[PDB]
Amino acid sequence: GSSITTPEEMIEKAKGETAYLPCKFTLSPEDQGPLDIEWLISPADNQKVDQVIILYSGDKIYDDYYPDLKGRVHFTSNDLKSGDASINVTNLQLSDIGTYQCKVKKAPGVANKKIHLVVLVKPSGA
Repeated sequence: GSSITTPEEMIEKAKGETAYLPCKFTLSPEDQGPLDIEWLISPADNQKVDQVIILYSGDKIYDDYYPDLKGRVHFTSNDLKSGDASINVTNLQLSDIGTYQCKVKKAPGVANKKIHLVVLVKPSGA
């Protein structure tokens, strides 16, 4: 019933650099529910596991408003209503490491895909 491109994913970027996370949800006359996007992160290095950091609901893109990863996990899509729910992480870092879950909620089709953020070693940057 649902349709999502690149579900399970792994992204590796240099610390301090922005890590792009692509999410493309399919559109259909059926998807009459409000457009929604969600991102959970589980830091392998940190004690944290599965926590909300960036979301997009009610036309409000949440990332900077969200304490978790505020100011970084920014949707590169300036027109998410086009099916693009992608968010990139600004100013990467070692603690940013951790599995990411991209879930686009749009009735009657909830989209969910995996994105693992891996940070390569490089100068501070953060």
